[PDB]
Amino acid sequence: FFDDKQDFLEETFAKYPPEGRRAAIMPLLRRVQQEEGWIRPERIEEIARLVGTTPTEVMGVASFYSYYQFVPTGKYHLQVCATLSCKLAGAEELWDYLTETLGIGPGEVTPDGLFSVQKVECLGSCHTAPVIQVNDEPYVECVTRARLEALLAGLRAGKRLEEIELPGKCGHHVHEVE
Amino acid sequence: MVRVKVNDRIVEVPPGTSVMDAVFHAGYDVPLFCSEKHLSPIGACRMCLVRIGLPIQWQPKLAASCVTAVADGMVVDTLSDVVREAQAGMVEFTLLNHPLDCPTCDKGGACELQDRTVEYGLYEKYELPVYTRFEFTRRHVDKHHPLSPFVILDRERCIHCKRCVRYFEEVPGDEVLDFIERGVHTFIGTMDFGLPSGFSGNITDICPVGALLDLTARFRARNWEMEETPTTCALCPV
Amino acid sequence: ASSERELYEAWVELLSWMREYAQAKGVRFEKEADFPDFIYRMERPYDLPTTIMTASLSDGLGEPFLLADVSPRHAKLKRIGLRLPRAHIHLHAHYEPGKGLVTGKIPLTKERFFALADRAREALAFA
Amino acid sequence: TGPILSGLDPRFERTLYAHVGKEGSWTLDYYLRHGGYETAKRVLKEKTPDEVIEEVKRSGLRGRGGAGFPTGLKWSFMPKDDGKQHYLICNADESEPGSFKDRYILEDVPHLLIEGMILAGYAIRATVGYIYVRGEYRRAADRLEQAIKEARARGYLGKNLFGTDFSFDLHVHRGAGAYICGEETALMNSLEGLRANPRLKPPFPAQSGLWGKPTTINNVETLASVVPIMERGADWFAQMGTEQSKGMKLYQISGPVKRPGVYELPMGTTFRELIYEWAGGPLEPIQAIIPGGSSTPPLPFTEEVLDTPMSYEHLQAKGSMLGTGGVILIPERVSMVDAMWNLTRFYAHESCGKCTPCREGVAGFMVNLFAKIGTGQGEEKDVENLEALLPLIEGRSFCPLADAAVWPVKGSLRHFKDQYLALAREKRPVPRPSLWR
Ligand SMILES: Cc1cc2nc3c(=O)[nH]c(=O)nc-3n(C[C@H](O)[C@H](O)[C@H](O)COP(=O)(O)O)c2cc1C
Ligand code: SF4
Ligand code: SF4
Ligand code: SF4
Ligand code: FES
Ligand code: FES
Ligand SMILES: [Ca+2]
Ligand SMILES: [Ca+2]
Repeated sequence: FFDDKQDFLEETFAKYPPEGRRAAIMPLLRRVQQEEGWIRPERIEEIARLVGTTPTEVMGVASFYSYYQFVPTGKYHLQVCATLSCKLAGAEELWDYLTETLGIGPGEVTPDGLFSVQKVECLGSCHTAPVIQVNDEPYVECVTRARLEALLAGLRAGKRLEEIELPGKCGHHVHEVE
Repeated sequence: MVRVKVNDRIVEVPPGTSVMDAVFHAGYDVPLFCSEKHLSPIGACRMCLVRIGLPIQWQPKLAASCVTAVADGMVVDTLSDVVREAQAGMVEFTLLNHPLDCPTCDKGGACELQDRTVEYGLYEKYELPVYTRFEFTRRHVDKHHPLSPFVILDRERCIHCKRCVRYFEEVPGDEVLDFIERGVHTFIGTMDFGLPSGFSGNITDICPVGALLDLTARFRARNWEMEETPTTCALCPV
Repeated sequence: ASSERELYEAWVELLSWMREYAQAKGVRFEKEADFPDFIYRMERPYDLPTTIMTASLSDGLGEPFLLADVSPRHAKLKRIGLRLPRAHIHLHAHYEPGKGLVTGKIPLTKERFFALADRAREALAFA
Repeated sequence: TGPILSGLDPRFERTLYAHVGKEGSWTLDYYLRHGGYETAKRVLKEKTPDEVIEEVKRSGLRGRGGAGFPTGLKWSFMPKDDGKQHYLICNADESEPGSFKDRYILEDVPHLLIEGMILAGYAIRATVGYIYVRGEYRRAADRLEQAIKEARARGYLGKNLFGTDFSFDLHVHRGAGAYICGEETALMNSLEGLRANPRLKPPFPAQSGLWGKPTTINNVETLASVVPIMERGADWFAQMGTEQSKGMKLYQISGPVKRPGVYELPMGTTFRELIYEWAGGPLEPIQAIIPGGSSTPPLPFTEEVLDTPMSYEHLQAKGSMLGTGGVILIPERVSMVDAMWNLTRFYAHESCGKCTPCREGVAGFMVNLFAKIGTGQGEEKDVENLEALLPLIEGRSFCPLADAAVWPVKGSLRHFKDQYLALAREKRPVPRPSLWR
C-alpha cells in the first residue's frame, strides 16, 4: 500500500525522532482510512514492518481508537453525536430516525452501499447541536429534521458534501436560535 | 537504610523499596494481582491499596503500595476498616464480570483470584450476608481458544493485570500479545500466531487466573492432586 | 413477561442461523460456553430451550469474527447480544410483542444477520 | 472605574477571541497587520527565559485545560540547563462534553497559538513542540498545518528565530477519537505510538515525558493566553478576576438557551451574566447547570447559583468546580437521571481499561444501574448501591477519569436523590420529551 506514496512516509517520519518511529503508527493508520474506507489486517501487517515493531503491537494500538473502522464503511459514514449536550438538542430522535429510515445498524452498510452509521462522542460544537460529522470532514452542524433530509437527499444525488445547500442558517462560535 | 513502621512493626529497609515489599517484609499482607516478581510494577488493578501517614499526618487518598516508594518515618496502615472496606470492594469489582468456571476451570486451587477473594473479599460491616451485588449480564466472549500448541487462552477469565503482555516486551523482548479494544470490552489478543519467542511458556506461570493455561497439561489433574517434585532441568547447561 | 420465554426461543433460532451460515460458507461454528445456571443447577428445575449461552463463528485460526450470547435466565436487563471482535461493534437485540426480534426499532431477520456475518467474515477472518 | 474587573466592565479588553469570526483571520498577513509576532520578537531579544516564567508566575495564569494548576509554577519545574532536548505540547485534544473553546482558537487564529508556543517554548528551553488535535477537528487541523507552513516560510519558525540564537519548530499530530488522550500523560503515549494509557506519575512528565525527554504540557487556551500576558504586562492580566482566579476565561455555554457558543469574559463574571446577558437566557425552564466541563458536578438552578462568580474558588467552595468553563443548562423537561445515565455511559465508553475500579466499576456496574433504574426496572435498592459504589471508586483509580465519572453522579444524588427514587418507586422509565426541530 505505502510502496506507492513514498513521499508521504518520508515526510511524516520526519515529524518525530529517529527512535520513536512508532509515532507514525497513528498517521499511517489515518491515511489507510481516508483512502480505503477501513483498515485491513494486511495494512496493519505492513504498517508494522514499516514502523519497526510487531503486527500485534500495531493491532492493539489501532483497535484502541474510535475513528478507525475495521469493517467496510459506506461512501458516506455518518457519525452521530450522542453525548449530553446534543441529547438536549434531540440527538436521540435523530439517531432513531436516521437508522429507522436507512434501516442500518452500526455494524452494517446500506444496500445501495454509501451509508454506514456510528454513534460518537461530543464533537466539540455543542452550541450548534445536534451535530453530525460525515467522513473525515467538517461537521454538518445543526441537523434539524428538515436540514437532515437535505443533507441526505444531497449526498444521495452524488453532490459532493462541501457544496450542498443546507436549508436554514447556522452560526460559527455563537449561534442564534429562533 | 530507612525507618518504616508498617502496622505495629517497625522495619529497616533500603531507600528505593516498594511500600508493598515493605509490608510483606514486616510480615504482613495485601491483595496482589498485577505486580510480579521481575516485572515492572504499575498500579493497575488497584488491590494493594494501603493508607499512609508521613510526619502522623494521614494522606487523603489510599495508595498503591506496589508503586509508592518508602520514605523515612512512614506509617503504613493495612488494617483500618477504611482499608479492608476498599479491598473488599476492589475484589467485588474484579469478580463482577468473571465467568463462574472454578469447578471446571483448570486453574484449580492454585489461582490468585480465588485466594484473594476468600482472603480479603466480602466485607464484615458493624443479617443474611450478600455474596453478590451485581445482577446483570456478565461479559461473554471467546473461550478455550489455543494460541499455539502449548498455550490455550481463555479470554473470559482474564482480569486485565498486565502480567503477560508486560512480560513479553520485557523478559524475552518479543511483543506477541496485547490488549485489543478499550473499556469493559478490552481483551488479550495477537497477530503473531505461533507465539514465536522461545519463552512463551512463562505467561502460563504468571497469569493470576485461568486465562493463560498450559495446554500441554490441560485437564489431567486438579492442582492439589498433583505430586510435586522439585528438581533441575538438564536439557541444557543452565 | 412471558416475552422472556419468547426471547430464549428466538435465541435458539439465532443459533440455528449461525450453524447454518457456518456449514454453509465453510467456516467453524463453536459453542463457547453453556449456562452456569444449568451446569450447577441441581435438583432445581430447568425449562429453557437450550444450554448454550455463548457462541461464535470463528475462522481458520479459531479467531472469532462474530460473537453471540444471551443473558442467563436468572439475570436482569435481558438481551441477546452480537459482537464483532476487534472492530468495536456491539448490537443489543431485544424482543417486542408482535413486531419480533429487534435491535432498537429495526428488525433482526435471518437476512440482516447473514449480511452482518458476511461483512465480518470477509473483512475480519485471518485465515 | 476604580478597582477590579469582573464582567461587563467598560475597561474590559477582549484578547483571545478578539479576531475570531473575522473574515480572513488566519492569514499570516492578517496576524501581522494587527501587530503580529511582534511580541514574540521583543521577548526573545530582550527578556531572558527565566524572566518570562516569572512574568507568567506573576500573572496568575491557571491551566485552562480544566486542571487549574498555576502555569507559571508548572514551567518552573522544567530542568534548568541540562542539555537534554525539551518538548512543549499543546493539548488540543479538546473532547470533554460541553466544552468547545479551543476549537475556534485553532480554526481562526492559529498564529496566536504559534506565537504563544514560541514564547512558552523559549520559556522552558523547548526547541520543538507538537500539537495534539482531536482527529475530529478537521478544519482546525487543516488551518494549523497551513499557518505553521506560512510561519515556517517567512521565518517566524525554525532555523534561528529573529536572528536570536533560539530555534523552534512545530508539528501537528492528529488523534483519532478517545477522550482519554486528553490526560497529559496519556497524550504522550498516544502520540508516542503506543496504546493510549495514562502513565505512572511517580516519574513525572517534567523530567521524563515525550520519548523520555523533559516535556511540559499546556492547553490551547493556556498557551494562547501567554501572548497577551507577555504583551501588556502581567499586571494587566491581574487587574482581571478574583483573588485566586486571575485573567480572562473563554466561557462557553450550550443546551436550551437563546444564543449558545463561546464568550470571552473576565474570570469571575457571574453565571447570570453569561446565561442571560450574552446567551440571551433559557428557552425552557432550567433545573441544573454543569459549571465547568461535563466532569463537573451539576448545580441546581437557584438564585444563589446564578449569582455565583465563575472562579476557581467560588465554584470550588460551592460543591462543584470550574472545569473548562463550558456550561451546560439542563431543562426540567428531561430527567436528571436521564442526564447522568448519559454522562456516565460516556465515561464508560471512554475508559481506557487499565483500572479495575473504572473498567469494571464505572463501565460495568455503574452504567448498568442507570439502565435498570432508568427503564423503571429499578427498585429503591438499586439507588442505594449506585450510591455506595461511588466512594469505592472516587478515591483510587489510576487516572482522574473515574473521579470524573463519579463526581457528577455523586453530585446529582446530593441535589436530586428524589428524582431517582421516583422512577424506581413508581417503575416508570425516564421521560422522552420531543427535543429536536
Ligand atoms: C482524564 C482526563 C481527560 C482530560 N481531557 C482533556 C481534554 O479533552 N482537553 C483538554 O484540553 N484537557 C484535558 N485534560 C486535561 C489535561 O490534564 C490538561 O490538558 C493538562 O493538565 C493541561 O495543562 P494546563 O491546564 O496547564 O493547560 C484531561 C485530563 C484528564 C485527567
Ligand atoms: S480463574 Fe480462578 S476464580 Fe476464575 S474460574 Fe478459574 S479457578 Fe475460578
Ligand atoms: S491473560 Fe492473565 S496474565 Fe494476561 S492480562 Fe489476562 S489475567 Fe493478566
Ligand atoms: S480511571 Fe479509567 S480511563 Fe483512567 S487509567 Fe483507569 S481505567 Fe483508564
Ligand atoms: S454534545 Fe454533541 S457536540 Fe458536544
Ligand atoms: S498490585 Fe499494586 S495495584 Fe495491582
Ligand atoms: Ca520524492
Ligand atoms: Ca475459538
